[PDB]
Amino acid sequence: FETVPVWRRQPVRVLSLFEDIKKELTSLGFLESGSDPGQLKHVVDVTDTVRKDVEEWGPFDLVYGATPPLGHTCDRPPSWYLFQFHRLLQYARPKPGSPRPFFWMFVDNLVLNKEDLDVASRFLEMEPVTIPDVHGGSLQAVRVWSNIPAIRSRHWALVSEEELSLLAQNKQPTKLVKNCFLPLREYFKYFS
Amino acid sequence: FETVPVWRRQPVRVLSLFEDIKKELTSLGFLESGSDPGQLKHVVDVTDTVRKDVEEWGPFDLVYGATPPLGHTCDRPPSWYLFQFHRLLQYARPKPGSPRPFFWMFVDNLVLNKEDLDVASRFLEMEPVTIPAVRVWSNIPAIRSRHWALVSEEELSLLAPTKLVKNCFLPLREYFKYFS
Amino acid sequence: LYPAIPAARRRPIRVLSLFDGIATGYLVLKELGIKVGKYVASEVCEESIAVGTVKHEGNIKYVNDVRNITKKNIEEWGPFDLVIGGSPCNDLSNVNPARKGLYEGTGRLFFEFYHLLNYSRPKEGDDRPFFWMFENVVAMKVGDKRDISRFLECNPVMIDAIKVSAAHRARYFWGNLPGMNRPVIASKNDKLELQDCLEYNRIAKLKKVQTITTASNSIKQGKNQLFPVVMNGKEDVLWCTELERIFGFPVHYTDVSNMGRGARQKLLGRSWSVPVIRHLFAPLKDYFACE
Amino acid sequence: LYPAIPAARRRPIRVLSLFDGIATGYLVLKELGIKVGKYVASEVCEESIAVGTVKHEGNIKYVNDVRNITKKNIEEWGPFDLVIGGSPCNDLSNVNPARKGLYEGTGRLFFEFYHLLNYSRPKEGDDRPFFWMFENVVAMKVGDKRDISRFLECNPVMIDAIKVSAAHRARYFWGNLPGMNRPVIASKNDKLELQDCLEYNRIAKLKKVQTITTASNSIKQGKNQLFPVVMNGKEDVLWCTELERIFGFPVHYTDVSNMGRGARQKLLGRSWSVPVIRHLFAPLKDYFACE
DNA sequence: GCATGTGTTCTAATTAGAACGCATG
DNA sequence: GCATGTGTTCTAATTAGAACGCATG
Ligand SMILES: Nc1ncnc2c1ncn2[C@@H]1O[C@H](CSCC[C@H](N)C(=O)O)[C@@H](O)[C@H]1O
Ligand SMILES: Nc1ncnc2c1ncn2[C@@H]1O[C@H](CSCC[C@H](N)C(=O)O)[C@@H](O)[C@H]1O
Ligand SMILES: [Mg+2]
Ligand SMILES: [Mg+2]
Repeated sequence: FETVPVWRRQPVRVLSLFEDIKKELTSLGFLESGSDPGQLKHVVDVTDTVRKDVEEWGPFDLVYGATPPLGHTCDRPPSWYLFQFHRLLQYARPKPGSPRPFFWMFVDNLVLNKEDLDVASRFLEMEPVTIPDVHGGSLQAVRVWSNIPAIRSRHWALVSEEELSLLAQNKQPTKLVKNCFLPLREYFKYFS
Repeated sequence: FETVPVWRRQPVRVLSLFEDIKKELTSLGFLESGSDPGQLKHVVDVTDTVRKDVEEWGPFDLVYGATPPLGHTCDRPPSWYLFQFHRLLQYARPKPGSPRPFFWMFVDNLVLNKEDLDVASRFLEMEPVTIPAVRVWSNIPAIRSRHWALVSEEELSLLAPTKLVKNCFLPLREYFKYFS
Repeated sequence: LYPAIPAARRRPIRVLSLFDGIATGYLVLKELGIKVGKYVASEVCEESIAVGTVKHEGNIKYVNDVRNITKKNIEEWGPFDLVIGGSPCNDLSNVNPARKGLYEGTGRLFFEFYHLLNYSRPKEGDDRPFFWMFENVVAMKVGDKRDISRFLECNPVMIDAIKVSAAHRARYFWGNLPGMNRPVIASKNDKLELQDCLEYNRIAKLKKVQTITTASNSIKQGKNQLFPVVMNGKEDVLWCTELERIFGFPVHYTDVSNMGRGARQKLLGRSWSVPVIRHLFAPLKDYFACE
Repeated sequence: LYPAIPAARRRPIRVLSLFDGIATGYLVLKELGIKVGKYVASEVCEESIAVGTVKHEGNIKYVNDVRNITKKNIEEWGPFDLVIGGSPCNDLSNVNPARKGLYEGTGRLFFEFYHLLNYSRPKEGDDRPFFWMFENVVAMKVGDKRDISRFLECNPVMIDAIKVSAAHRARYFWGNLPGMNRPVIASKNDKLELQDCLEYNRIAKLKKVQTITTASNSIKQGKNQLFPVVMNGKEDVLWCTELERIFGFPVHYTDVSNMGRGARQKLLGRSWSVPVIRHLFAPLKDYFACE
C-alpha cells in the first residue's frame, strides 16, 4: 500500500465492533466533529448481522475489533469476539480490485489465554504485537493484530511473558490510542 | 449267550492282564493241573503288545482285567489300566459270527477316581456292580443278574480274595469244563 | 444451480475432507462410480487413519491435525472440487450433559472448517464448479445451530438415516450440493430393517434400532434396556459386523489394527450413515469423471 | 490300497469331526469342491461353534461335548465316510512345562477319539470306503506318541506347515488317508512369505514366523522377542486378519461374536494349517461327489 | 550348541456396563 | 406425556505382557 498525496485523502469510513472508539477517532482527528449521518458504524450484538447488512452499510476503509476491558463484563466466552470479528471482516472486504487502502485491526485487553491466542493468530494470518504503555513503571498493555504497516513495522519496548503473566491481574488510554492509530492519516484526511 | 450241555463244555482259555489269577482260577477247577500251555496267558506289562500278538496267542474265551490293590506305589496312572484293557479286548474278541461264548470282566480295587469311574463305565458300556470290596464291569450274565448286597458310598470311606472275590467267578462254570 | 458440465469436459474430483474419520466420504464417492483425483484427509485418530489407509490402499493423503493446515497448504494441495467435514460433537450433542458449547472445548473446531473452506473457495471471477458440505448433530443448543448457520451463510436440511438404514440417526447438513432438500428415497439394496443386518441364526427383536453412540449402552434399546438380538434363545448385543451393516459400511470395514468390540463401536458411532452420504453425493456424478 | 470308485457311484461325504474347533475340516472340504452330505461336529467352546455356524450357515450339526456321544448316537447320526479330529494338546505339548501326559488332565480326551472311531468303523465284511485321520503336536513325550500309535494301530506322518504356510507348524498325523506320506508341494495361492499375508503399508521383518500359540508372546520372534512387523516406521505385532492369512484361513474368518484380538488368536493358535489339511484331504475327491 | 514351543500364571493396567442428564417433539 | 441421545465418569472384571520351563536337533 503506497502512500497517498495529501490532496487525495478522504475521511475514514470506520466499522467499529464490541467497543465504540468514535471518541478516540475524532480526537486523533479522523472524523468530523459534526456529521449529518456519520462516518462510523458501531454494533455490539452482532450474532444476527448478515453480509447483506454490512454491504448495505456502504463500503468501509477500516474495521476495528476489540474485546471488553478486564472486568466482569464477560457474558460471552472469550473466543466468541474473535470468531465473530473474523466472520464480519470477510463480509467487509471490497472487490478483488482494490479501489483504496483497506485496513483492519483487532485488539485484546489481555482477555484471551494461550489456546485462544494461537487460534487468533492462525485466523488473522499474523502473530500479535503487544504494547507496554508503561513509561511510569509497570502501569497501564494490549495485544493487537493489524493490517496497518507501521503497527507491525517499528519495534518498540519488549517485555518478558513471565512479567506479562503477573500483570494480567493488575486491573482486578491517551498513549495507547496515539501509538498505533497515529500512522493512519498518512492515508486519510486529518481534521482539526 | 445260551447255556451249554455238560458233555460239550470245553476248557476255558483265559487272558489275564495286570494280575496272575492262575492260582485263584485253578482253585475253582477251570484249569488242568500241570504244564497246560493253552489254558492261561499272563502279561504284566502290555505297552508294546500288538493285535497280532493276542491273535497268535490263540483264541480266548475269557479276558480278565484288574488294577493293583492298595499298592504301596503304582508306577502308572490309574486310568492307564482301563485304557490298555479296552485296547486289547478289541483285539481278542472273535469274528462277528459266534463260534462259542466269549466273556470279559474288569476289576477295580477302589483305586480309580470318580472321574475315572465315569469314563470306565462309558467305555465298557455298562455301570459297575459292586461285590461286598471291589467294583466290576463284566459281560458275564450272572454277576449282573441276581442277588447282591446294596452298600453306600459311606462304606467306601472307611475301606480307604478267597471266598468273596471268587463268588463272581462261579457262574462261569456253567459254561466250561469243571475239573475236579 | 451450477451450470451442467458436458460429459467430456468432466474431470476427476479433488476432495478436501476434514475430520475424515474412517474415510466415509472416499468410500461413498468410489462406490458411487466417481473417479477420485485427490482426497486430502485431516484426521488425528490413529485407528481411524489405519482404517482409511488399509481399506483404500493409500489413495488417501493424510494431513494430520486440521489446525496445522496453512493458507499455503490449501493452495499447494489444491485446487479442491469438494470440501466435506463433520466436526466433533463431544461438546455439542445433547447426549452429553457436561457439554461446553460451540466456543469452548472441542466445539470450536467447527471454525477450522469455516476457516479452511474460505481458503479453498474459488476466487471471485472463477465460476469453476465447487461444492462443500458440513454435518453435525440435531441435538445441539439453539445458539450453536444459529451461529453455525451464520458463519456458513446457509441453513441446514435435516436427513434422518432411518429412511434408508435400520437405525435412527437425525443429523443436520449445511451445504450447497445439488438437491439436498430433495425427498429422500430408499434403494433396492438398502438394509432397511435390523433383521437384514444380522448374521445367520440371529433374530432381530426390533425392526429399527435407536441411535448408536460410541458407548455400548445405546445397543440396549429403550427404558427397559433389552438386548436387541436373540441367539439360540439367549439375549445378546449387536456384533461389530452387524453395526457395520446398520451404517451401510462394507462388512469387516473396521476389522483393522487388532481393534476389539469397544474400539470398532467408537469409530462407527461417530461416522456418517453411508446411504445418507450416498443420497447427498449422488448428483455429483454429473460434474466429474466416472470410472 | 482302497479301490477307486466310478464317478457316478460316488455319493456325498458324511464326516464325523471331533474337537472341530473352527470347522477347518468342513472349510477345506468345501474349498476342495467336495459335496458334503453330513458334517457332525463335537465342540464345546462357545465362540468356536459361533464361527462354524455363522461362516457355514448351519450346514454343521453341533453335538456338544464328545463324552456324551453314545454308541446309539454314532449309528443314528451315521453312517460316516470320514472321521477327523485333533485332541487338546495343552497337556501334551512341550510348550507347557506343567503337562500331565495323555492319561491325566485333558490328554485323556484322545481316547474319546479312539473309542468313537471304533464305533464308526464299518463292521467286518463291509468293504465300503472309510477314512479317518488324527492330528497332534510333535512336541510330546515319547511315551505318549508311542501309546497313541498303539491304540490307532498306525504310525504318524509328520507334516510341517512351513512348506505351504508362512509359519513353522510341525504336527503328527495318524490316519489311513490316500498318500499321506507323499511329498508335500506348494500351490499358486499359498502365501509362502509373511509379506504375502500382511496388509497394505506394513513391512515384514522375516519370511517365516515361529509357531503361533494361543498366547500373544508367540508372535514376538526369537530370543529378541521383537514385533514381526514395521509400519509407519514403528514396530508392530501381526493383525488378526494377518494371522488368518498365515494359517490359510479366509480373511475375516474369525470376525465373529464381538471377539477381540486375544480371543481370535486363541482360536487360530490351536487350529490346523488349512493348506496342510488340504494336502491331506486332496485325494478324497476321487471317492465322493463334487459340487 | 544354543534356540524353540496348538500354555499357564500372575500381575497391572485397560477395559465394560450402567448410572448420570434433561431439552424437547 | 414421557421416552430419547455422533458422551463422560465411575467402578469392577477382565484382560495384556512377559516371566517361566526345559527336552532336543
Ligand atoms: N484437531 C483435529 N484435526 C483433525 N481431526 C480431528 C481433530 N480432532 C478430532 N478429529 C477427528 O474428527 C473426527 C470427527 S467424528 C467424524 C468422523 C467422520 N465424519 C466419519 O464419517 O467417520 C474424529 O474422528 C476425530 O478423531
Ligand atoms: N470335552 C470336549 N468335547 C468336545 N470338544 C472339546 C472338548 N474339550 C475341548 N474340546 C475342543 O477341542 C478343540 C481342540 S483344538 C483343535 C481345533 C481344530 N482341530 C481346528 O482346526 O480348529 C478345542 O476347540 C476345544 O474347545
Ligand atoms: Mg442447504
Ligand atoms: Mg500313516
